[PDB]
Amino acid sequence: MTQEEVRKIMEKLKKAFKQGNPEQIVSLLSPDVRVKVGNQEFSGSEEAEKMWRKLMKFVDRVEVRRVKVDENRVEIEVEFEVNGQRYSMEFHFEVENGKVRRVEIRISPTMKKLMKQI
Repeated sequence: MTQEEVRKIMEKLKKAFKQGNPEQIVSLLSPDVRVKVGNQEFSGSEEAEKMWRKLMKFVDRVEVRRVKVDENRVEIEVEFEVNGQRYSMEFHFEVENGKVRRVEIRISPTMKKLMKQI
């Protein structure tokens, strides 16, 4: 995969987060996208859509702080507002064939308790 293509997906991802629209994200996901959140792993674009829709509907606002691109891997640092508080979580994407094959969501310790509700 070409870095220009990898950068293209990254822009759409950042656009998807900024818009706050779930529809843009699902189109980017592979049918068999593997999602890792801490010690828990699951797969499927349908099962993924559930938590992403639950997450973005939960948060009042969502903002992209930092973006990193290395080979086919794209890191997007995302900030949001919950309970009058700013918190962040990192989205580590593995991108293949114009879609996202694998996503790892690393979440901050302070943001690690209320998030069992996702």
